[PDB]
This record gives sequence, structure tokens and C-alpha cells, in this order.
Amino acid sequence: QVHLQESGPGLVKPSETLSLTCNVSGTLVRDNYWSWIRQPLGKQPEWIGYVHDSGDTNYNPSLKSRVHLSLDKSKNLVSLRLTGVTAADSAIYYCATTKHGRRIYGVVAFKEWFTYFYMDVWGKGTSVTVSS
Amino acid sequence: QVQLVQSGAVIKTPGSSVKISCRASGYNFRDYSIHWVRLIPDKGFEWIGWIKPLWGAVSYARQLQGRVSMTRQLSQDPDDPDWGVAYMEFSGLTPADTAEYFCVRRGSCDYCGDFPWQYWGQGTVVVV
Amino acid sequence: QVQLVQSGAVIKTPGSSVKISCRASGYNFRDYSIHWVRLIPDKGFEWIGWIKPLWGAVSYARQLQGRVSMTRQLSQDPDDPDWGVAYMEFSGLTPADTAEYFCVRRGSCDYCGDFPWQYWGQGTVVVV
Amino acid sequence: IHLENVTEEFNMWKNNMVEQMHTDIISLWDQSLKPCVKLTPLCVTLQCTNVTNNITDDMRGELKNCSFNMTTELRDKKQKVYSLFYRLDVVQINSNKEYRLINCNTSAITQACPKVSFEPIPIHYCAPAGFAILKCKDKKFNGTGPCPSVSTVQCTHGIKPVVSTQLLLNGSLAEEEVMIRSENITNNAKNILVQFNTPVQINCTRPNNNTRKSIRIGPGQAFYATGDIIGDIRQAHCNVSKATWNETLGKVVKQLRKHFGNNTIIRFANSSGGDLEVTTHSFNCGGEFFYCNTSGLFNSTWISNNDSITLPCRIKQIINMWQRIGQAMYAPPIQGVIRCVSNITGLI
Amino acid sequence: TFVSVAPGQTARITCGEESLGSRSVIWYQQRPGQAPSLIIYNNNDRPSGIPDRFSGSPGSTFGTTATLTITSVEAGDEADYYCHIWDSRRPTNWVFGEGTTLIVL
Ligand SMILES: *[C@@H]1O[C@H](CO)[C@@H](O[C@@H]2O[C@H](CO)[C@@H](O[C@@H]3O[C@H](CO[C@H]4O[C@H](CO[C@H]5O[C@H](CO)[C@@H](O)[C@H](O)[C@@H]5O)[C@@H](O)[C@H](O[C@H]5O[C@H](CO)[C@@H](O)[C@H](O)[C@@H]5O)[C@@H]4O)[C@@H](O)[C@H](O[C@H]4O[C@H](CO)[C@@H](O)[C@H](O)[C@@H]4O[C@H]4O[C@H](CO)[C@@H](O)[C@H](O)[C@@H]4O[C@H]4O[C@H](CO)[C@@H](O)[C@H](O)[C@@H]4O)[C@@H]3O)[C@H](O)[C@H]2NC(C)=O)[C@H](O)[C@H]1NC(C)=O
Ligand SMILES: *[C@@H]1O[C@H](CO)[C@@H](O[C@@H]2O[C@H](CO)[C@@H](O[C@@H]3O[C@H](CO[C@H]4O[C@H](CO)[C@@H](O)[C@H](O)[C@@H]4O)[C@@H](O)[C@H](O[C@H]4O[C@H](CO)[C@@H](O)[C@H](O)[C@@H]4O[C@H]4O[C@H](CO)[C@@H](O)[C@H](O)[C@@H]4O)[C@@H]3O)[C@H](O)[C@H]2NC(C)=O)[C@H](O)[C@H]1NC(C)=O
Ligand SMILES: *[C@@H]1O[C@H](CO)[C@@H](O[C@@H]2O[C@H](CO)[C@@H](O[C@@H]3O[C@H](CO[C@H]4O[C@H](CO)[C@@H](O)[C@H](O)[C@@H]4O)[C@@H](O)[C@H](O[C@H]4O[C@H](CO)[C@@H](O)[C@H](O)[C@@H]4O)[C@@H]3O)[C@H](O)[C@H]2NC(C)=O)[C@H](O)[C@H]1NC(C)=O
Ligand SMILES: *[C@@H]1O[C@H](CO)[C@@H](O[C@@H]2O[C@H](CO)[C@@H](O[C@@H]3O[C@H](CO)[C@@H](O)[C@H](O[C@H]4O[C@H](CO)[C@@H](O)[C@H](O)[C@@H]4O)[C@@H]3O)[C@H](O)[C@H]2NC(C)=O)[C@H](O)[C@H]1NC(C)=O
Ligand SMILES: *[C@@H]1O[C@H](CO)[C@@H](O[C@@H]2O[C@H](CO)[C@@H](O[C@@H]3O[C@H](CO)[C@@H](O)[C@H](O[C@H]4O[C@H](CO)[C@@H](O)[C@H](O)[C@@H]4O)[C@@H]3O)[C@H](O)[C@H]2NC(C)=O)[C@H](O)[C@H]1NC(C)=O
Ligand SMILES: *[C@@H]1O[C@H](CO)[C@@H](O[C@@H]2O[C@H](CO)[C@@H](O[C@@H]3O[C@H](CO)[C@@H](O)[C@H](O)[C@@H]3O)[C@H](O)[C@H]2NC(C)=O)[C@H](O)[C@H]1NC(C)=O
Ligand SMILES: *[C@@H]1O[C@H](CO)[C@@H](O[C@@H]2O[C@H](CO)[C@@H](O[C@@H]3O[C@H](CO)[C@@H](O)[C@H](O)[C@@H]3O)[C@H](O)[C@H]2NC(C)=O)[C@H](O)[C@H]1NC(C)=O
Ligand SMILES: *[C@@H]1O[C@H](CO)[C@@H](O[C@@H]2O[C@H](CO)[C@@H](O[C@@H]3O[C@H](CO)[C@@H](O)[C@H](O)[C@@H]3O)[C@H](O)[C@H]2NC(C)=O)[C@H](O)[C@H]1NC(C)=O
Ligand SMILES: *[C@@H]1O[C@H](CO)[C@@H](O[C@@H]2O[C@H](CO)[C@@H](O)[C@H](O)[C@H]2NC(C)=O)[C@H](O)[C@H]1NC(C)=O
Ligand SMILES: *[C@@H]1O[C@H](CO)[C@@H](O[C@@H]2O[C@H](CO)[C@@H](O)[C@H](O)[C@H]2NC(C)=O)[C@H](O)[C@H]1NC(C)=O
Ligand SMILES: *[C@@H]1O[C@H](CO)[C@@H](O[C@@H]2O[C@H](CO)[C@@H](O)[C@H](O)[C@H]2NC(C)=O)[C@H](O)[C@H]1NC(C)=O
Ligand SMILES: *[C@@H]1O[C@H](CO)[C@@H](O[C@@H]2O[C@H](CO)[C@@H](O)[C@H](O)[C@H]2NC(C)=O)[C@H](O)[C@H]1NC(C)=O
Ligand SMILES: *[C@@H]1O[C@H](CO)[C@@H](O[C@@H]2O[C@H](CO)[C@@H](O)[C@H](O)[C@H]2NC(C)=O)[C@H](O)[C@H]1NC(C)=O
Ligand SMILES: *[C@@H]1O[C@H](CO)[C@@H](O)[C@H](O)[C@H]1NC(C)=O
Ligand SMILES: *[C@@H]1O[C@H](CO)[C@@H](O)[C@H](O)[C@H]1NC(C)=O
Repeated sequence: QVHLQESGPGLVKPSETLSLTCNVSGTLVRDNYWSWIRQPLGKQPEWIGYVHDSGDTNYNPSLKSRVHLSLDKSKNLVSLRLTGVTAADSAIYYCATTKHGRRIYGVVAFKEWFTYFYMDVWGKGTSVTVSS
Repeated sequence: QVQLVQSGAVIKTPGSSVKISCRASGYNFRDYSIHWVRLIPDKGFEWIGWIKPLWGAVSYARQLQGRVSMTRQLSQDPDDPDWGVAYMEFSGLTPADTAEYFCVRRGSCDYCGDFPWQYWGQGTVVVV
Repeated sequence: QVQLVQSGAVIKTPGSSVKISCRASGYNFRDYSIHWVRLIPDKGFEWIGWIKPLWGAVSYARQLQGRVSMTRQLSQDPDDPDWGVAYMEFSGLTPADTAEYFCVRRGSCDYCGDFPWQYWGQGTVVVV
Repeated sequence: IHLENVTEEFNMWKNNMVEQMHTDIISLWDQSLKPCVKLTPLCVTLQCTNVTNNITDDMRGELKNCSFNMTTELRDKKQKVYSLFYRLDVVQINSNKEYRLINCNTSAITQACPKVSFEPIPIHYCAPAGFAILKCKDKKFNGTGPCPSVSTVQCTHGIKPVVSTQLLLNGSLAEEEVMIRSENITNNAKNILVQFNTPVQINCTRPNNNTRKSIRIGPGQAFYATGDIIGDIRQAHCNVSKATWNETLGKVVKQLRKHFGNNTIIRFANSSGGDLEVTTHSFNCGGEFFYCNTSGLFNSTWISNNDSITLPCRIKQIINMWQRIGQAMYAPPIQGVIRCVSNITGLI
Repeated sequence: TFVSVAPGQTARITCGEESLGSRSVIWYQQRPGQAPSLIIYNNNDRPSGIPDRFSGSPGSTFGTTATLTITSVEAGDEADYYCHIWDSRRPTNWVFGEGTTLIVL
């Protein structure tokens, strides 16, 4: 049994370095991968990327620079840092674990395979809105 | 091998004109004749006509002349000399023309005649 | 006639790599082996290796493997089927590698083996 | 029919009839091209780009999408056509990117007619009236000297013509032992033929589904080219059985040590280098060539006391086999997914 | 993007790009006012909790589009659907597909 608790200001000025934190329930932050997802209203979500210790810290190459994912093993939280909030940045954001899996179609020794992902559990959300 | 792919069944109105193609593959298409033949139930077989595709020289059965039309298409490339498409446009349909049709090719031995039809199509039934 | 033009002498630093070309003319270059061989004073001769230019099939002496590289260039035009260039890129230079080098070709009789080297280059002395 | 009380010295090394056979096969090879079509209008500027794939920035794809101008049936009409090519047949000429075929600076080029196949058929050689053909029926025969068990014949047995730069395929195999043959073993630059007894299977495939595309060059002309590739972009390869390869290498190491001292260490290495088609073994499968890396086999050592072996291939279209001077050969792309199974017979 | 069926019937919800290579489709659904929720995590696999009859297209078919077959639908099936395709040939879809809403009578 896990459930995650997003936390952020909600009302953000433009060109402001946003941060969010995410509280856990039971399962410690070491054991599993972590991921953030955004979604505008009435739209499909955009998977922002995934974070985990030991190099498993890939980002969306759309932004790729103005976002910084991190974990807190001392406090057992999930931290996001952002840079430069713009008008399209008003969206509901989600912290969530994910589980991988090797989709394999040929000779494994020839790298003829890849790793999908899927967010098994979800957060609760925080309606971030950018305004002045 | 000799492959004689026809087209499938179809339903037409009386007085119409049906068109059956017959694609032949696996042999030199310019060298052998093509016969059409039919099967009405409780009537036996009835010969229809033949065509040589080298020029398309045809000959029809007498009691169906003015109605049947046979054409062909060769394959002209230096890669595929094998396949060739015979046609049959049968005009002036009656419900009595409801029957199963066949495109056939003769045997290839030296003592093979012309009517001992060796290779056979899969049969195309047309109901009016 | 058989003409085997090497390149002249050169001085290189230790740990460097030298490149000796060997241009052969007067015969069908695609048909005979090319041997590289060496001469150190007060050490006698030492065989380095051979190369077939038809595919560039090489073989090296054992105690110099990893250090030597033999390539070739054929002449591809319908006017000059005769001249062809062998190379030798020798890597990992020591001052003990100071020596005279040779590219040679075998004899062309029927009882000629492969090592009875008939035709010889003019020799190239490299000092490290 | 057999012949008795008879001593005859043979030699495979000063033997003829390999010379005129090597003449005749290349002769019939050239007889199989004069009906076929030239590609002289095809050597042209090529706008090439990477194939549609999730690209790895550090590894490289081996298929290029090349669009170019081409003639039509009519002279005044020019057209824009694309196809796919391997990396190993285009080079870069010089910002933007423009490639060309590698042979088009230095040679002409001929497409093979897709009617003709490249599978072997057994050729029986025979002698005319006034000559006879002999055959050494001995079990052990290293290849030089007398043979007491001989018999004449009128025509040779089935010989299928293969093309394999190493690892001679589908050949005739020895009776009981594993035999090794040479001209002079103490000479090193002379090769060593290894006819091993038991055949060992190989699977080889290209798993990619392949669509061809006809291109009319001019009046009544034709040209075939790799169109779309449906499915997973994969890599061609070959497999052999592990323990069979180990046991056959044990047999040949058992047979080698007669010649090189009984207390001798024998190991193997990959081939030193040279041309691409001598660093591998190079074969034909279904009328399409393979140059397939062999370093996964000759990497072992030997002391005086369900798995397989997989190995990756590469596919070229244009060749210059027997290394001709201005003569080249295009190979047409073939449909579907190609695999073939061959009995590996000998080694070189 | 709106599909209406009678409750208890069958339904097909399609999403995303046509198949180029082998794929790993992932299906989410979205009740209004909730988070997303996974239903199908492989080409035709489902985790615990979700019932059956949520069929998916097999990942080996070449040149088809990702489908989601829901037989014997219900009003609790009224949620937005999301494809998440993972082609071996196309790059990583950092955004999802299109949200088609399944509404019931
Ligand atoms: C030369 O030799 C080399 C090796 O020496 C050869 O190389 C091999 O070549 C073959 C063929 O090219 C490759 O096969 C593919 O293998 C992958 C991987 O298969 C493994 O993993 C599967 C899944 O893993 C799950 O289970 C394992 C434990 O089993 C677990 O550890 C793991 O975490 C995960 O949970 C296993 O199921 C699979 O087992 C299968 O094979 C066993 C062999 O004996 C058999 O015992 C099992 O019962 C089972 O049958 C194996 O461990 C496969 O994934 C792949 O098959 C998929 O992809 C092709 C692509 O087109 C597709 O056609 C197949 O139908 C299949 O796709 C189905 O499964 C997908 C899984 O997600 C699914 O997404 C698809 O939609 C599709 O699913 C549909 O069908 C299934 C029923 O089949 C159904 O359940 C679904 O709901 C849906 O309807 C290939 O088979 C080898 O990888 C490769 N390398 C090696 C090392 O072997 C080479 O071929 C040789 N060359 C020659 C010329 O011979
Ligand atoms: C070592 O020795 C082995 C033993 O011979 C040898 O394996 C054989 O290789 C050949 C060529 O790679 C294989 O021949 C091909 O086989 C397939 C399969 O069909 C045959 O097998 C089935 C079942 O066994 C039979 O029912 C069937 O009747 C066949 O006998 C065929 O599909 C191939 O035919 C095509 O290629 C020919 C090449 O000219 C054409 O003439 C032929 O008409 C087919 O081409 C046409 O169709 C294609 C598809 O549409 C099209 O693209 C073409 O353009 C054309 O229109 C071919 O006969 C043979 O099966 C192998 N033997 C076994 C037992 O599998 C190894 O190759 C050899 N090693 C080496 C290195 O050579
Ligand atoms: C015939 O087949 C054999 C085996 O099947 C091939 O042998 C191997 O060939 C490769 C390259 O040809 C050898 O080199 C290896 O290359 C890898 C790729 O390098 C890229 O990526 C690394 C980072 O991953 C970069 O640093 C690099 O610049 C390249 O961008 C390397 O990753 C390998 O390093 C591995 O091994 C070393 C040594 O153990 C480790 O220190 C590393 O951490 C890493 O694990 C390596 O350098 C490879 O070594 C060959 N195999 C063997 C057993 O020797 C032949 O190449 C093939 N023939 C032909 C003609 O291709
Ligand atoms: C399409 O192809 C791309 C090819 O770049 C592919 O991207 C890569 O995928 C892998 C796995 O999906 C990513 O993750 C790697 O996984 C291993 C296994 O755990 C890790 O060890 C790796 O970490 C190493 O590499 C990092 C980056 O080089 C280092 O920072 C780290 O310290 C380790 O050395 C690594 O996490 C991999 O990151 C991506 N690469 C990129 C550039 O995105 C993609 O997945 C393919 N997509 C599809 C749908 O096929
Ligand atoms: C090799 O490179 C050539 C370069 O010309 C390439 O041919 C072109 O590929 C593109 C993409 O595959 C083709 O564009 C498509 O064309 C078809 C036919 O008109 C359209 O139906 C397609 O529309 C779909 O995708 C759109 C994307 O937004 C959707 O909006 C739309 O709803 C459809 O789903 C798409 O426009 C282009 O037509 C070809 N050109 C030619 C002349 O074929 C070729 O595909 C490459 N091949 C390989 C193997 O890499
Ligand atoms: C196939 O053949 C056509 C016809 O020759 C080639 O198209 C031509 O390409 C040149 C250079 O790429 C073009 O010149 C440039 O045109 C642009 C656009 O007007 C202009 O901005 C530049 O300053 C320069 O003039 C030329 O216009 C173009 N002509 C046509 C009719 O397309 C083409 O490059 C060939 N290759 C392919 C892959 O299509
Ligand atoms: C390949 O095998 C053949 C036999 O099948 C070898 O031919 C003969 O081999 C023997 C011993 O191996 C040679 O005998 C030697 O003869 C000399 C002088 O006659 C004698 O002084 C020695 O003590 C020894 O008895 C014999 O000469 C040889 N025959 C020929 C024609 O060479 C053959 O040597 C083997 N191949 C190689 C490359 O060794
Ligand atoms: C026989 O085995 C040796 C050793 O495994 C092989 O040598 C290796 O060849 C590869 C291919 O060149 C070398 O990889 C490196 O690739 C990068 C790519 O950019 C290049 O920059 C490097 O300079 C180097 O080429 C590898 O280092 C090399 N290893 C050694 C020890 O030399 C050899 O290829 C095998 N023979 C055959 C025919 O494959
Ligand atoms: C070559 O092209 C010509 C004309 O484009 C073709 O001739 C006509 O083709 C149409 C069908 O496209 C037929 O309806 C006409 O009856 C044909 N006319 C004649 C005089 O034959 C011709 O069939 C084409 N040939 C090939 C091999 O493609
Ligand atoms: C024909 O041109 C090609 C490419 O311009 C030449 O191939 C390359 O030539 C360069 C030197 O200019 C070498 O460094 C490369 O190794 C060559 N590549 C290949 C694949 O051979 C080719 O040598 C030229 N041939 C003639 C006879 O002029
Ligand atoms: C390679 O891809 C082609 C794509 O067309 C496959 O051909 C189709 O195969 C299916 C099922 O066998 C048929 O229903 C289609 O009619 C075929 N289309 C055509 C144009 O022939 C082919 O089967 C694939 N080959 C392999 C080995 O997967
Ligand atoms: C040739 O064989 C040797 C040993 O059989 C292979 O050596 C392997 O080297 C790697 C180093 O990265 C080790 O991790 C492996 O454990 C070694 N293999 C064994 C069996 O111990 C070598 O890779 C082989 N050559 C090739 C080209 O694969
Ligand atoms: C390769 O050689 C093997 C040698 O065993 C062949 O296998 C036997 O072939 C004969 C005649 O071809 C058959 O009567 C036997 O039944 C085969 N044995 C087995 C166990 O199948 C094999 O056919 C040859 N060819 C190929 C393509 O593998
Ligand atoms: C094209 O090829 C080059 C070199 O192989 C590669 O770096 C690049 O990623 C490829 N793709 C594009 C879109 O340029
Ligand atoms: C080498 O071994 C074989 C048997 O393996 C033996 O018959 C032979 O005499 C040995 N040779 C020497 C020189 O010991």
C-alpha cells in the first residue's frame, strides 16, 4: 500500500524557479524508480521523465535543462526543481513510481531489445497555475 | 508446378455480362492453349471454347456464339515470362446460366492430345 | 624487367611509426607475393612477413605481431594492369629497430618456391 | 571399375584441371551476364539520409534512404525515385550530404538477371575419347605420392560449385578420420586444407522482411531496388552448435599433433586482416551474399594433456569477385526473410 | 473521439500511430476528477485488480494501429483512454497519444 502526496505553491509567477516535493507511504525511496508526469486540462499527459539513483535519471529532451529531478533518502521524499515557469507550464503534476521490462524481439546480445515503462501507482496532484 | 488461380463466386442480374479472369503461372504461357468449360447441375459438362494466347486466336462453341468473348494478356518483361491472364466475358445472362466454370490446360506429353485437360482451375460458380 | 622502387632513408623518434612504400612495376601485380624482410648489422637477416595483393592476405612474423601493418593498393584501370603499391606501417619504434628494410618478390620459374626471392628493392635504412 | 597390383603417384598441387576449371567457371560466369543489363545511367548524385529508426548516436545503422533523379521511359521526362542501400556501397562526396556509389568512379556495373539462380548444381567432369580419369580409392592419402588403391572412371562424381573464402561449405567429407592436407607443411605461406569427417550444421539468416521495387530505366529496361522494410530492423547472423564445434576442434587438434611434435601447444586466432572478404568467410545464400564475422570461432587454446555460437554478418550488394579490373556486379534485392542451412565440410 | 455503446456490449478504442516494428502498447484510463490508472501494461497483459475482457492487439502485427477491445462494458467503464506505444523503430514517446472518452448510455 503506497500513496504519494504532492506539494507545491500552485500559484507561480512567470520566470520563477519552481520546486515540488512528494511524500511517500510505506515503500522507501531507495527501492523503486520514480517519475513525474504533467497534464494540461482536457489534454493528454506528458511524461516528464524518470529519476532513480545510480544513473537512472533521464529527462524529457524537450526541456531537458530547466528541470532537475532528485530524491531524498534521508527524509524519504521525491524532489523536483524547475527553472523558468512559462504560461504553458500551468498543468497538474504527478509523482509516481514506475516498473520497467525488457521488450525483446531478437538476439539479446545484439541489443535487439529495449525497456518500456509504466507508472503502476500515481500521486494525488497539485494544480500549478502560472499568473501575475 | 502449374497454378491456375481463378476469381471467386459472384451474383449477377439477368441480361448482364460477367467477367472471369484466370491467371496461369508456372509454365511458358505463350505455348499452350486455354479451354473454358462449364458445369450445370443435372446437365453434365458443356464445352465453351478455346484461345491460343500467342495471338489470342479463339474458337467458340456454336450454340453460344455472339455471346461469349475471350481475350488474354501476356507478360512482357525479360523477368517474368511465365504468368499470363486469360479472360472470359460471358454476355446475355439467364438464370439457366447459373453454373460452375473452369479454365483448363492440356497435358504436356507427346501423345497428349488437346482435349485431355490435365490442369484445372479451382472452379467459379456464378448464380443469376 | 622488374622494377621495385622503395622510398629513401628517414630518421624517426622512439615510439613512433614509420611508413615505407614499395612501388612495383613490370609484371602482373595481382599474381605474386610480396615479402618484407630486414637487416640489422651484427644480427643477420630477419623475416618480417608477406602479403598477397589479390586480397591483401597478410601473414606476420610472430615475435613482431601487433607492431607491423601491411596494406596494398592495386591499379584499377584498363590501361595499367601492371604497377602496384605495397606499404608497410611499422609501429612502436625502438633504437634497436634501426635497420635496413627490403621489399622482395620471388622467382618465376616452375620449381621456384616462394622464399627464393629473385627480385630485390634498393633498401631503405631507418635510424631511430 | 577397379584396377589391381597397381602403384600410381598422384599430386593435387601440380595437378591440372583445377586451372581450366577455374577458367571455365569464370567463363560461364561471364556468359551469364551478357544477356543482362548495364547500370551506366545510374551513377548519379545521391541525396541520402538515415533510415527511419530510433537511432543510436554511438552505433551506426546500415541502411540509407537515397533519393535521386532518374530517367524515364521518355527522354524529356525526369523522375524522382528513392531506395535503400547498405553503408558499404556508398561513399561521401564533397553543409549538406551527398553520396555516390563506390564503383562509379572506377568501373562499370551490371545487374544480374533475376531469372538466373546462384545455387550450385553438380557438375560431372568427363574426358574425351583417348583419355582416362583415375581415382585414388585409398582411405589415407595426404595428397602426394603413390596410391595402391586406384580405379579408373569415365566421369567424375557430383561436384557442387560453392564460393566460400573460408569454411568450405556442402563439400564432400572424409571417410573415417579427420584428414589434413598440404603441399609442404614446414612451409608456412602455403595453406593447409582441413577435411574433417563429420559435417557440422550452420544456420544463417537475414531476419528483415524485404520489399523490392521495379524501376524502369529507359525503353524496355528494368531495375530492382530495395523499397520498404516491414517489421523490426534487425541484423543478419549465423549460428553453429557449440559442443559439435568443440568436438570437431578436438578431433583436428588430435590430428595436427602428429606433424608438430606430440608435446605442443596449439591455439587459434582470428585472421590478421586484408580485404573484407578474406577477414571472414564469404558465401551466397538464396542468391544474396554474406560477409560474416568469424572471430567467435577461432579463439581458443589447447594443452598437451544446448548452447550455440552466434556470429554477426554484413550484407553487400555490389561485388568484384575474383578481383577484376573494371568488371563489377550488382546483386538484386530479394523478397521476404531468407535463411539457409549448410553442412560445413572443411577448413582452410 | 467520442464512442457510445450500450452497457454490456463490446467496444473498440483505437489510438496512436500505425505499427512500424515490434511495439509495447500501454493503456491508461482516466475517470473525471481522478489520477490516471493503468489497465494494460504489455501488449496483451494486465495486472491484478483489473478484470478481464480488456483485450489488446498483439505486438507482432506490422502495419496496424493500437486497439483496445472492451467486451461487456459498464457505466464504471466511463473513463478516458490513453495509448502509450513503445515502438522498437520509432523513438520514445514522451507525450501520450490522444484521449478518447468512452461514454455509455
Ligand atoms: C541462432 O541462435 C540464437 C540464439 O542462440 C537465436 O536467437 C534467438 O532467436 C529467437 C527468435 O528470433 C528470439 O526469440 C524471441 O525471444 C523473445 C524473448 O523470449 C523470452 O522471453 C519471453 C518473455 O519473457 C517473460 O518470461 C520470462 C520467462 O519465460 C521472464 O524471465 C521474463 O522476465 C518475462 O516475464 C518468454 O516467454 C520466452 O519464452 C518463450 O520461449 C521459450 C523457449 O523454449 C518457451 O519455453 C516459452 O514457453 C515461451 O514460448 C523467452 O524466455 C520473445 O519475446 C520473442 O517472441 C515475441 O516477439 C515476436 C516478435 O515478432 C513475436 O512474433 C512473438 O509472438 C512474441 O511476441 C509475443 O510476446 C510478446 C511479449 O510481450 C507480446 O508483447 C506480443 O504481443 C506477443 O504476445 C502474443 O502472443 C503470446 C503467445 O506467444 C500471448 O501470450 C500474448 O498475449 C499475445 O497474444 C521471440 O520469440 C531469441 O530472443 C533469440 N535469442 C536467444 C538468446 O534465444 C537465433 O534465432 C538463431 N538463428 C537461427 C537462424 O536459428
Ligand atoms: C548447401 O546445400 C543445401 C542443400 O541443397 C542448400 O540448401 C538449399 O538452398 C536453396 C537455395 O538457398 C533452397 O532453395 C530454395 O528453396 C525455397 C523453399 O522451397 C523449396 O522447399 C520446399 C520445402 O522443402 C518445397 O516444397 C519447394 O518445392 C522447394 O523445393 C524456394 O522458395 C526457393 O525457390 C525460389 O528461388 C529460386 C531461385 O531461382 C526460384 O527459381 C524459385 O522459383 C523461387 O523464386 C521465386 O519465388 C520467390 C518468392 O516469391 C521470388 O522472390 C523469386 O523472384 C522467384 O519468383 C529455392 O528453391 C533449398 O530449399 C535449400 N535446401 C533445403 C533442404 O532447404 C544450401 O544453400 C547449400 N549451401 C550453400 C552455401 O549454398
Ligand atoms: C568480429 O567479432 C568480434 C566479436 O564478435 C568483434 O570483437 C569486438 O569488437 C569490438 C569493436 O570492434 C571491440 O571493442 C569494444 O568496443 C565497445 C564499443 O566501444 C564504444 O563504446 C565505448 C563505451 O561503451 C566507448 O568508450 C568507445 O569509444 C566506443 O564508442 C567497447 O565498449 C568495448 O569496451 C568493453 O571492453 C573493455 C575491455 O574489456 C572494457 O574496459 C569496457 O568497459 C567495455 O566493457 C570494447 O572496446 C571488442 O573488444 C571486441 N571483442 C573482443 C572480445 O575483443 C570484432 O570487432 C568483429 N570484427 C570486426 C571486423 O568488426
Ligand atoms: C531508442 O534508442 C535509445 C538509444 O539511445 C534508447 O535510449 C537509451 O535507453 C536505455 C534503456 O532504455 C537508457 O538507460 C540505460 O540503462 C542502463 C541499464 O540500467 C543503465 O545502466 C544506463 O546508465 C548508464 O548510461 C547513462 C547514460 O549513458 C550514464 O549516465 C550512467 O552513468 C550509466 O553509465 C542507462 O541509464 C539510456 O539512458 C537511453 N539513452 C538515451 C540517450 O536516452 C531508447 O530507450 C530507445 N527507445 C526505444 C523506444 O526503443
Ligand atoms: C525513405 O525516405 C523516403 C523519403 O522520401 C520516404 O518516403 C516518404 O516517407 C514519408 C513518411 O513515411 C511519407 O509521408 C507519408 O505519406 C503518406 C502518403 O501520402 C501519407 O499517408 C502519410 O500521412 C500519414 O502521416 C501523417 C504524419 O503527420 C499523418 O498526419 C497522416 O494522418 C497519415 O497518418 C505521410 O504523409 C512520404 O509520402 C514518402 N514519400 C514517398 C515518395 O514515398 C520513405 O518512407 C523512406 N523509407 C524508409 C524505409 O526509410
Ligand atoms: C532530382 O532532380 C531535381 C531536378 O534537377 C533536383 O532539383 C533541383 O535541385 C537544385 C539543387 O538542389 C535546386 O536548386 C536550388 O533550388 C532552391 C529552391 O528554389 C533555391 O532556393 C536554390 O537557390 C537553388 O536554386 C533546383 O531548384 C531543383 N529543381 C527542381 C525542379 O526541383 C533534385 O535536387 C534532385 N534530387 C532529389 C533528391 O530530388
Ligand atoms: C605427405 O605424406 C606422404 C606419404 O603419404 C609423404 O611422402 C613420403 O614421406 C616419407 C616420410 O614422411 C618420406 O620418406 C623419407 O625419405 C627420405 C629419402 O627417401 C629418407 O631419408 C627419410 O628418412 C624418410 O624415410 C618420403 O620421401 C616422402 N615421399 C615424397 C615423395 O616426398 C610426404 O612427405 C608428406 N608430405 C610432406 C610435406 O611431408
Ligand atoms: C581479431 O581480434 C582483435 C582483438 O579482439 C580485433 O582487434 C580489435 O578490432 C576492433 C575493430 O577495429 C578495435 O576496436 C576499435 O574500434 C574503434 C571504433 O572507432 C576505433 O576507433 C579503434 O581504433 C579500434 O579500431 C579493437 O580495439 C581491436 N582490438 C585490439 C586488441 O586490437 C580484430 O578486429 C580481430 N580480427 C577481426 C578480423 O575481426
Ligand atoms: C505499356 O503501356 C501501354 C500504354 O501505356 C499499354 O498498352 C495499353 O494498356 C492498357 C492498360 O493500361 C490497355 O487497356 C490497352 O489495351 C493497351 N494497348 C495496347 C495497344 O496494348 C501496354 O499494355 C503496356 N505494357 C506493359 C508490359 O506494361
Ligand atoms: C575511386 O574513387 C574512390 C572514392 O573517391 C576511391 O576510394 C577511396 O580512395 C581513398 C583515396 O582517395 C582511400 O583513402 C579510400 O580507402 C578508398 N576507399 C575505398 C572503399 O576503396 C578509389 O580508390 C578510387 N579508385 C581509383 C582507381 O581511382
Ligand atoms: C513480410 O511482409 C509481407 C508484407 O506484405 C508479408 O506478406 C503478407 O503476409 C500476410 C500473411 O502471410 C498476407 O495476408 C498478405 O497478403 C501478405 N502480403 C503480401 C503483399 O504478400 C510477408 O508474409 C512477410 N514475411 C514474413 C516472413 O513475415
Ligand atoms: C576468445 O576466447 C576468450 C576466452 O575463451 C574470450 O575471452 C573473454 O574475455 C572477456 C573479457 O571482456 C571475459 O569477460 C570473458 O570471461 C572471457 N571468456 C571466457 C570464456 O573466459 C574472448 O572474448 C573470445 N573472443 C571473442 C572475439 O569473443
Ligand atoms: C548435410 O549432411 C548431413 C549428413 O548427415 C545430411 O544428413 C543426412 O542426409 C541424408 C541424405 O541427404 C539423409 O538420408 C539422412 O536422413 C540425413 N540425416 C539426418 C540425421 O537427417 C544432410 O541432409 C545434409 N544436408 C543438409 C542441408 O543438412
Ligand atoms: C544520420 O546519420 C548520421 C551519421 O550516421 C547520424 O549522426 C545522424 O544521427 C543520422 N540522423 C539524422 C537525423 O541526421
Ligand atoms: C605422439 O602421440 C602419439 C599418440 O597420441 C604417439 O603414437 C606418438 O608416438 C607420439 N610421438 C612422440 C614423439 O612421442
